[PDB]
Amino acid sequence: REEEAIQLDGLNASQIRELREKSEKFAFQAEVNRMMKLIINSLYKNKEIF
Amino acid sequence: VLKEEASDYLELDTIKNLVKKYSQFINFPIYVWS
Amino acid sequence: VAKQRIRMANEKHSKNITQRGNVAKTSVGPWLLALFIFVVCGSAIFQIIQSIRMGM
Amino acid sequence: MDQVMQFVEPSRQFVKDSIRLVKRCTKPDRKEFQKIAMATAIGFAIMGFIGFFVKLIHIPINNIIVG
Amino acid sequence: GLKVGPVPVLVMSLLFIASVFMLHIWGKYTRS
Amino acid sequence: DVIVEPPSVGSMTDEHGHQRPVAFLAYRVNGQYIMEGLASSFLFTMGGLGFIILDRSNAPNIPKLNRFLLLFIGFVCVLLSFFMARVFMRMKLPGYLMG
Amino acid sequence: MAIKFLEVIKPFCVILPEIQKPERKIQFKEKVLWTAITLFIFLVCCQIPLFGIMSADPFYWMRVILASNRGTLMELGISPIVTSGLIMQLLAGAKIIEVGDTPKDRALFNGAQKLFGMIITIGQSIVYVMTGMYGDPSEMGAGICLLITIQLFVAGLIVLLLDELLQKGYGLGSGISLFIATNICETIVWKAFSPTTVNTGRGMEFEGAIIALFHLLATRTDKVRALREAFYRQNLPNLMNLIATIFVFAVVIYFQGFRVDLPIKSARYRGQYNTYPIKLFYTSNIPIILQSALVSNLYVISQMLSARFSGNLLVSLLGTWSAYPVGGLCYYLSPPESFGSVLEDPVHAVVYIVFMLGSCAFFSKTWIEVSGSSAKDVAKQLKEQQMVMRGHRETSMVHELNRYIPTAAAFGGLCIGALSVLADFLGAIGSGTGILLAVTIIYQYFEIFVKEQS
Repeated sequence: REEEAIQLDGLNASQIRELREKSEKFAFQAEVNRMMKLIINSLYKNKEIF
Repeated sequence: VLKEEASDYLELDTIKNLVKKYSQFINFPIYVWS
Repeated sequence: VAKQRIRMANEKHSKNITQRGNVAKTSVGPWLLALFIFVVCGSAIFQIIQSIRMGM
Repeated sequence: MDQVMQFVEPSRQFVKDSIRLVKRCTKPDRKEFQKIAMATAIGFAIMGFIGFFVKLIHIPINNIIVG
Repeated sequence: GLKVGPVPVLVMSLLFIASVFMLHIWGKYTRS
Repeated sequence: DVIVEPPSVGSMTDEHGHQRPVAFLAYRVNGQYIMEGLASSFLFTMGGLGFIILDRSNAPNIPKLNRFLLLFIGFVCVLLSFFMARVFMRMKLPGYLMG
Repeated sequence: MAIKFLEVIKPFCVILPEIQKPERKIQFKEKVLWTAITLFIFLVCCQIPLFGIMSADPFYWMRVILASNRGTLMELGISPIVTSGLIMQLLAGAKIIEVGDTPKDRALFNGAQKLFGMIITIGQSIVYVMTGMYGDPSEMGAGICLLITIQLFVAGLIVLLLDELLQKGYGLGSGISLFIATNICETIVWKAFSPTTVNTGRGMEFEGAIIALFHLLATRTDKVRALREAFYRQNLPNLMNLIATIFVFAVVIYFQGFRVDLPIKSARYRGQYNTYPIKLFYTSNIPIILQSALVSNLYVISQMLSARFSGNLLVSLLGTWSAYPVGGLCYYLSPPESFGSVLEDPVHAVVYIVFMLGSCAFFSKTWIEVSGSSAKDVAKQLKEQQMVMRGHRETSMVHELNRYIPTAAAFGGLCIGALSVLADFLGAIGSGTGILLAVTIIYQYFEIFVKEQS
C-alpha cells in the first residue's frame, strides 16, 4: 500500500521502480530483436553486406 | 559485372550509404567517385 | 420632361393585348459582400487545414 | 490625415446617441434581479452535475471497453 | 421524408448506441 | 481515500511496454483507486432511486404520456445499475462466481 | 437561379426524414421529461470512444480518451450543422440565394440547409481518414476506414433529429442551443470538483480546485504557504479563477435585462396591448464570432505564407513568426499574454484593446443588412401579422424603428467585445461568449415556467 501513496514534494516509490524497469526491460527486448533478425533473415538474399 | 537486380547498388548515393553503414570504421580513407 | 413621352408609353401599353396576363410588372456594399464571403468560407476551410496542421 | 479629422465628427455624434439609448431602455430592478439570480444558479448547478456524473461513470467503462 | 413520431426516434437512437458497444466486444473476441 | 491516499489511476506494462492507466486494483478486495470507488458508489444510489420513482409513477390521476415516460426511466435505472455492478466486480476478481 | 436549384435539389430533399407534429399541447410534467431523455442520450454519446482507432506506442489512444474529448464518437459534433446554417443566412442577405415567401418554398429552404450540413460532415470525416490522424490509412484497411466513416455520419444524422424534436414543441427550446450550454457549464463544474490527480515533475496534484485546497491545507505544516499556492497556482486551475467566474455572471445578468420596448397594437381588435422588444444585445454573439474568425483566418494565412516565401519582406512586415507572432500587425492583433507583459509594452496593449472594440461594433452594423433583421424587414413582418403601431401611419413606423435599431446594434457590438476582453484579464473560466449563452438559455426556460405556475 505504502509503495503507491501520492507524495507531494517527493517522488512516489512506485514511480521510480517503474522507471528503471523500463530501462532494463526495454534493453532486454532488444536482444530478442537482434536474434529474431539473424535467424528470420535470408542474409544472402538481402546481401547489401556485399 | 553487376546483375540487373544490382542497379540500385550502382547508384552513387547507395554506395556511399553502404560505406557509412558498414565501412565507416575503416581506418584508411575511402573515396567515392563524384 | 418631354411631352412627347405621353404618346410613347401609350403605344407600349397597346402591345399588351398580345401579352395577356404575363406583362412585366416593372420596366449591400460590393466590397463588404466580398469581405464577408471569405470570412465565412475561410473559417470552414481554415479550420479543416488547421486540424491537419495540428496533427502534423 | 484628412479622413481622420472627418471621422471625428461622426465619432462624437454616435457617442451622444448611445447615451440616449441607455436612458430609454428598461433597467432590471434589484428585487427582480435577486429572483433571476436564484433561478440561474439553480439551473446552472442542476444541469452541470448531470455532465459531471456522466463523465465520471464513463472513465472506468473506457478501460473495460478498450484494454 | 416520412413523418416520424417522437418515440420511434428515441428507440432508433438507443439501438445505435447499443451497436457500438457490441462492435467493441466483438472486436476483442474476434481478436481472441 | 483520505487515509490511504491512493492515486486516481495507476500504471501497468506489457511486452509492448508503455504505461497503461489502471482504474481497477486487481486481486485485492480491500484496495481501490479514487476513480473506481466513486463510479461504483453512484450505481448503488441510482438503483435505489429507480424504485422510488417507479412507486410515484403508480399514483392515480396521471396522464397517459406522463405515466409511460416515468415508467421507462424507472426500469432503465434499476436494470442498468444492478447489471453494471456485476461487471465491475467480475473484472476486479476474475474468478467471481466462477466454479 | 437559386429557386431553379431548389427544384433540382427537391428530389434530394424529400429523402431526409422530418419529425411528427405534436398533436396537442403538452402539460408541464411531460414538457420537462422529453428534454431530459434527449439530454442524457446526447451526453452519453459524446464520451463513447470510436472503434478501430489503431494508434510505436500502443495504448496511446487509451490515454487520450481519459483526458480530452479527442477521438470520441461526437468529435464532429455541432460544428458541421452550424456552419450550414450561417452560410445559408448570408446568401439570403446577399440575395444571391432567393427564398420564396410562400410556406412551401420556405419548407424546401429548411430541407436544403439540413441536407447541406450533412454534406459537410461527410467531407470533414473523409479528410481526417485521408490525413491518417488516427492512423495510416493503409494500416487501417478498406473495411475499417469505411466503418469509421459510417460511425461519424450516423452520429451527425442523429443529432439533427434530436434538435428538430425540441423545436417541434415536444421539448421546450432548441436542442442545439441547450447542448452548447451543457458542455460549457460542465466545464466549470469539472475543473472545480474533478478528483483526478495529475503528476507534475515536482509532485502530483489534484485537478479540482476545491479538492486541491483541502488536500494542500492538511499536508503542509505552514498554512500561509499552502493558502497562497491554492489561490495563485498557475499550473492548475486556481481558486481565484472560480471567483472571477462568479463575478462575471453577476455582470451578465444585470446587462442582459436591458431592452427597449415599443408600444404596439393589433389593428383588428381594440383594447389589445402588446410591446415589441428590442434587446440591448440585439445582434447576439454573432459579431464576436466573425471577428475571431477573421483573426484566425489571417493568422493561418500569414504563418503559411512565411514558410512558402520566408524571403519576402511583405510576409515578415505583417507578421513575424517565432506559433506566436512576435512582431508586426498580427502580433498587435494577438491578445497580451500577461498583465506584466502589458505593462512592459503599453502601446501593444492599447492597440489590441482599441482594435477589439472597434471590430465588433463595425461588424454588428454591417451584419444587420445581410442578416435580414433590418428595420425595413421588421416593418414588413408586422404587416403580415396585421399588427401596427398605435397612433402612427404604416410608413412612419419604419422611420420610428430606424431611430433605435441602428444605435442598438452598434452599441451591442462594442459591449460584447468589452466583456470578451474583460473575461481573459480576470481569468474567469470559460469564454465570455459562452457565459452569455448559458444565462440567456436558462432565462428563457425560466420565463416559460412562469405561465405554468398559474
